[PDB]
Amino acid sequence: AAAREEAKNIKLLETTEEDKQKNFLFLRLWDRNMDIAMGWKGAQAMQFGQPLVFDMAYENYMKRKELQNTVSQLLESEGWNRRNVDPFHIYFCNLKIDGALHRELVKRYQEKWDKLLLTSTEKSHVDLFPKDSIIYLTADSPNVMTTFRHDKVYVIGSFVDKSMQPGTSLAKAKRLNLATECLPLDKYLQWEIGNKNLTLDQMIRILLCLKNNGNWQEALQFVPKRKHTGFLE
Amino acid sequence: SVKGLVAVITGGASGLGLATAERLVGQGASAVLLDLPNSGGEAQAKKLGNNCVFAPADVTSEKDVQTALALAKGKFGRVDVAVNCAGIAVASKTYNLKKGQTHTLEDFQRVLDVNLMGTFNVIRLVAGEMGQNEPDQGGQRGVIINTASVAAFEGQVGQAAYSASKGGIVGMTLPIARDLAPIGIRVMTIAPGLFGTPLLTSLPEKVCNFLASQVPFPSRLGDPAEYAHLVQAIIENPFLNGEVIRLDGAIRMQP
Amino acid sequence: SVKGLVAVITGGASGLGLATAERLVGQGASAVLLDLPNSGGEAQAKKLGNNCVFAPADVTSEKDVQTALALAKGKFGRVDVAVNCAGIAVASKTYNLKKGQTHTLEDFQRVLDVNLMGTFNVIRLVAGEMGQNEPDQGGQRGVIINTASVAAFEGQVGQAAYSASKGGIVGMTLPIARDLAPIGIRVMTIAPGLFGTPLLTSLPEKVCNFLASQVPFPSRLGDPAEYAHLVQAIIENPFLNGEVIRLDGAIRMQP
Amino acid sequence: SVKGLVAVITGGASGLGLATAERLVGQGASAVLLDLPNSGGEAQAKKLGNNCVFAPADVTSEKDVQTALALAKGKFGRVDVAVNCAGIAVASKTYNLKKGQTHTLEDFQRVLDVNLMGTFNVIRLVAGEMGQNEPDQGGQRGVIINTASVAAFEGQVGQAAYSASKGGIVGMTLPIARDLAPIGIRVMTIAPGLFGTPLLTSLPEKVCNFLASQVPFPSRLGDPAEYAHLVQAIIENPFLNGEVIRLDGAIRMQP
Amino acid sequence: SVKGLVAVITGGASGLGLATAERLVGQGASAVLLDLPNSGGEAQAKKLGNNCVFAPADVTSEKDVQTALALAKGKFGRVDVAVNCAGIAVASKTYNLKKGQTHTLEDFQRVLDVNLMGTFNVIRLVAGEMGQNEPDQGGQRGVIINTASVAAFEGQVGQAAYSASKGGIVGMTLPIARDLAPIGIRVMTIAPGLFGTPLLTSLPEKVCNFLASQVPFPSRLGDPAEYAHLVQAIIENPFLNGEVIRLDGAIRMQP
Ligand SMILES: NC(=O)c1ccc[n+]([C@@H]2O[C@H](COP(=O)([O-])OP(=O)(O)OC[C@H]3O[C@@H](n4cnc5c(N)ncnc54)[C@H](O)[C@@H]3O)[C@@H](O)[C@H]2O)c1
Ligand SMILES: NC(=O)c1ccc[n+]([C@@H]2O[C@H](COP(=O)([O-])OP(=O)(O)OC[C@H]3O[C@@H](n4cnc5c(N)ncnc54)[C@H](O)[C@@H]3O)[C@@H](O)[C@H]2O)c1
Ligand SMILES: NC(=O)c1ccc[n+]([C@@H]2O[C@H](COP(=O)([O-])OP(=O)(O)OC[C@H]3O[C@@H](n4cnc5c(N)ncnc54)[C@H](O)[C@@H]3O)[C@@H](O)[C@H]2O)c1
Ligand SMILES: NC(=O)c1ccc[n+]([C@@H]2O[C@H](COP(=O)([O-])OP(=O)(O)OC[C@H]3O[C@@H](n4cnc5c(N)ncnc54)[C@H](O)[C@@H]3O)[C@@H](O)[C@H]2O)c1
Ligand SMILES: Nc1ncnc2c1ncn2[C@@H]1O[C@H](CSCC[C@H](N)C(=O)O)[C@@H](O)[C@H]1O
Repeated sequence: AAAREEAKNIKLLETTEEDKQKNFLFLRLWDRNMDIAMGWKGAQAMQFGQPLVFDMAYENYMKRKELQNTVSQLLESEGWNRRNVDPFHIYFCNLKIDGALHRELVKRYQEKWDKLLLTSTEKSHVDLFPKDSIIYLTADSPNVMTTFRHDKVYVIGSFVDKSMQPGTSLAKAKRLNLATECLPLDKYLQWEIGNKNLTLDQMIRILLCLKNNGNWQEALQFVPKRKHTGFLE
Repeated sequence: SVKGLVAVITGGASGLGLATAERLVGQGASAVLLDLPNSGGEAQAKKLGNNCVFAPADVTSEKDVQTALALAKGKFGRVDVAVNCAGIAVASKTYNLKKGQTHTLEDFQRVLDVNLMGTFNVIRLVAGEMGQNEPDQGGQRGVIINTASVAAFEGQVGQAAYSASKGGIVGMTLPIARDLAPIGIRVMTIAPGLFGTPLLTSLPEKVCNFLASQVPFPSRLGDPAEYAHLVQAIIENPFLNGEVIRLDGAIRMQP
Repeated sequence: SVKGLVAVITGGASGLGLATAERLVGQGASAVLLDLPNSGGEAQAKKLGNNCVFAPADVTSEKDVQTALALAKGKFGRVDVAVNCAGIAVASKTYNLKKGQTHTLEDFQRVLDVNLMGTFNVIRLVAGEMGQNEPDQGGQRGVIINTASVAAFEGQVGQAAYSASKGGIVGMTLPIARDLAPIGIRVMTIAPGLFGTPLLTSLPEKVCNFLASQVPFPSRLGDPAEYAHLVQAIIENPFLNGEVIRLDGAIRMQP
Repeated sequence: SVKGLVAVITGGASGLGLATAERLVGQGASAVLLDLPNSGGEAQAKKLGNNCVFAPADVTSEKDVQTALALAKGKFGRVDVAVNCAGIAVASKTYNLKKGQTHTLEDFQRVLDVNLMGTFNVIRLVAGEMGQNEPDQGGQRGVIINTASVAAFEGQVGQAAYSASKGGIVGMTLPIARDLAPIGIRVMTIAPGLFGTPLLTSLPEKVCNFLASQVPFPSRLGDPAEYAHLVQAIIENPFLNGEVIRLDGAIRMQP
Repeated sequence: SVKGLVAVITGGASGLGLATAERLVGQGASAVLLDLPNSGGEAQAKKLGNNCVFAPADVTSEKDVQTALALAKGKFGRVDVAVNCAGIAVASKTYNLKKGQTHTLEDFQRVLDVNLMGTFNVIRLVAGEMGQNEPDQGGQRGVIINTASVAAFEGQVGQAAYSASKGGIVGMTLPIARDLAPIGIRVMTIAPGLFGTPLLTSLPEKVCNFLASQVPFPSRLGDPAEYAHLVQAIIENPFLNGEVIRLDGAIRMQP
């Protein structure tokens, strides 16, 4: 602030004037226009977009710190979705109204919460979509995802377990008898050292890249580089 | 004033038509709510009073509209105003490459039949009764006010059929005004923007909230009382003819 | 109801402006006829009553409009509505090959200065004046109505300057509405057709009668009372904004 | 250029569609005249050459349009351009108090089916084949040009159904352009005025001269070759989208 | 082809005018870049070759445009096409309540003078020049093509003066076409959207990316070559007259 003040006086010393001749076509209101365009795109997606579900049914498997991490990653994922040329229609399923996760989301979003262009509901993903169209993404599924399908509803578990609990999302998907898929990471990446469960933001970015006709290399460029060593040739 | 006028309001059991009927009957006019038999029109007519009656009709049918007009003439003796506010909306994209989904010709045909064909059916049939009216001091025999949408000029994604029907109404407004000028009937069109009516129930609540926030001023959804006020203003202005009026609060629709 | 409103009507000493002032003062509003000093506006202001005042001003002069608005604020305390009806007409072909005659840049400049530049001058100064109002229930601080012409759409031979100015008004109507929406001011434009005002009775009666006969319905020149009625309707309806309404009787002008 | 392009021209055996097909095929493109079985399009396709094939189809039928598109794909393997020039004209006053004659709902429905429903049928079905195209430099997979009329804007007496259909085309031009923007298909509309096609010569020859004189400049009926030239210009320009171009020679239709 | 044609391109040293000059001279025509003395138009004229000359002139000055046209007539012998591309943009809100800032009258006046008054000055003088040309086989003495903006239809916040000038051009297009029809001069207007010209490429890269994303399809700023292509298409088509063509890629500007 002090540097900007002194430099601002220095820039005042010039007084060169003749700045662009005042030949401007638009006022500098670009952040507002970007927000409005994102809102229009979000409305269009809510009407015709492909559904993508985050199921907030893990509050009992997460400590307070993991809950804060999950909320932060949910914000980053939603933000990445909004900017996209073809956003998903995001559903927040199994989100208890008075639960800890909903409370933290409301606290973090403030009045924007009621204006987020997404569907938040207490009902499960099985009460909203046909069981045949639902694919539940897990890292422990026997099946391996090959192609992104535009008529399928992908379900991501809004779960952050820095205390490893393998099979929890798979177990939940098995109770409902839902098809499960896992991202191809052994096929395309030499995994090196790391954990095979990515964050929500990375997952949504991969899925958005795939939905926009991106290949697996481009889609998996979002996997943290520190984990793997390269894209298998 | 509008005291003693007889208005045939299509789709008058709900939304804009119901608001127009309420305003006109409160001002002292007579109303015939021309609506579908299962639309709850009779209850609205009862609630409005003895100056309003309900005509169960489908604007897509010539016989039903003829029966409704016969009922209107029997009850009140003449038809002076005709407000075409009957219509439906469809949210379907022309083609979706990712989903391989194609717009169904049936949906397009249905929207055209109700919004566009039904409006012209009502107009042509009611012009016959308004032609039997003794011309006014200015030679006016009656007024017809159609309802269009701003989709006729700026339609957003998944609005091809609705936009086609409303654009057809807009395009045919002037020819019909010229056709009926010799017999002193004025034909006008209102192109409302976003109003709070059961039509918007289909959209998610958040979409409606965003769209309302996107109205420059007043930054809200339209109140049907405003549509009724504009309808009465058109009824009371003898020189408004052949024109489309955008009642939209200055909103312009984006893709 | 417009009782209690304060209307600044430019060109209010004659024609459409005088008709608007008469209609509004009759309802109960207060009017400020903003007109040229040597225009007879003093007599009209005296005739209308104690709620009408005369402001001798030129819409193309910033100082004159500032003085007129200062007088309005000193007299009535505030400004609620601003009706721009000041304007001039010129008949001059762009180029006549047989006569070798060219449109003079002076005539084009004068018509632009009066019709277009003066309208914006009044709009900006009265927008500054109306921003001091406390918003009403609906958050509205004032209404600005501007007069355009169907020449903006259907321009005739020897009407290039008039058409340019009216098209400029039509083009600026929506940007200004978007500009003033956050303040709570509505901007509307009326594009009348042919009206029985001194701007037309000056022309030969034969061509004027021919034009009046060519109005589909009513087959007559518009009555300035109809223009005033439409102005009041725009003032009353809170959802009309950023739109042009053709009060022309369904007439489309021929070359 | 248009070398190697494949164009599906509905109503391509006569008039504007035939002129478009002639211009395109004469410049190295391939044409599929999608026309009625008894329209004499087989002779036109034979005369044009091998790059032209004839598909007997009814644009109002899904099965016929699908068969025509399948034939086009089989013969050429692609559909790059679509030109909706199929249409019919009906002249009938909405009401006639002097005669007591009323517009028949059948005429209105037939006009809407052939002009508005058939156009959307072709558009929605050909977006499927143009969606299989691999996007080229710029991401474009095809172009869709529609034939509206100036009657969509200034319709004459006894032209309400035609005006309704053309206004529907004009209204749905933009929503469809917004629908197919992700796919990469441009949707354009041409609103021709008065053209020297078999549609007009049906009128009395005396009226042909009057209509030719009614055009400001050139004072003649439009040549279909000029419609074909505008079609090719729209094809070549990769930035025209969601727009209506009036190819009418400055004419404005009077009542 | 346009070989042998002589084109007077105002604002021809940069942007759309420069692209038009490049295309037309490349096809074999002769061009006169009518531009300001300190716009670096002499370098462009020399770069374009012998068939291009530079006329230092202010479109707002009658004497300067007269001298430019005299130079054009002496150098090439006549004038066939005129392209009005000279213009300036200004962004300024009509009134800012928070800052208490009012739109300056000088900005509005100078935008009007450069765009609307300058276009009319060039139009009238070059129409006088064209009137001397022997009509061709089609009876045409020349073509005039003006550059409007989509701001003439959906101008945004801060575009009041720019929208006023461009709407004036749009409104005066048809009257001038009717005026010059007896002389056989076609008058057309192109309303471009967002083009990659120095008026836009000077913005920060993020703004340019946002603007490109705002275009439905193609999602990029318009190429000036596309504007030149549309200009040539208008020149070659003898039946385009008194029409405004939106070359904007189906975009509709947000508030
Ligand atoms: N809702 C908006 O904001 C909006 C905006 C622009 C235009 N419009 C148009 O306004 C009109 C009023 O709709 P609304 O907003 O009141 O919704 P609405 O559903 O309340 O009005 C439609 C009415 O039409 C009646 N109706 C439907 N089909 C009919 C048929 N075949 N025969 C007879 N009656 C029939 C319905 O029973 C209902 O009363 C519609 O034509 C709509 O397209 C509405
Ligand atoms: N008369 C029509 O049928 C018609 C049609 C379309 C549009 N218009 C427009 O309607 C408006 C009203 O005109 P009218 O028909 O009442 O004719 P009018 O001549 O009676 O109205 C013009 C008024 O503007 C005033 N005026 C002119 N220049 C002024 C200036 N610089 N400063 C202040 N006041 C000034 C005049 O004194 C006069 O009172 C005009 O703007 C006209 O262009 C008229
Ligand atoms: N002729 C004009 O001056 C003019 C002016 C404005 C608009 N238009 C429109 O331009 C288009 C061109 O028509 P035109 O002037 O060449 O007249 P036209 O009769 O020569 O062309 C119409 C064509 O449509 C075909 N057609 C009609 N119904 C069909 C169907 N169901 N399936 C397939 N083909 C069908 C006809 O066989 C014919 O080939 C029409 O849509 C017309 O309404 C024409
Ligand atoms: N750039 C856009 O995206 C865009 C969009 C819509 C409309 N337009 C309009 O298109 C036209 C083309 O301009 P551009 O976009 O190439 O910008 P530009 O500044 O590159 O071109 C304008 C040209 O006009 C010349 N000029 C300016 N004032 C002049 C005067 N008084 N006399 C003579 N020459 C003068 C300038 O020297 C320059 O050569 C302008 O009128 C512009 O407003 C531009
Ligand atoms: N490799 C992978 N394949 C598929 N889904 C994955 C994935 N890595 C992360 N995800 C998704 O990202 C979510 C957060 S990771 C938490 C994983 C935890 N073991 C569980 O039971 O799910 C996962 O629930 C899953 O929906």
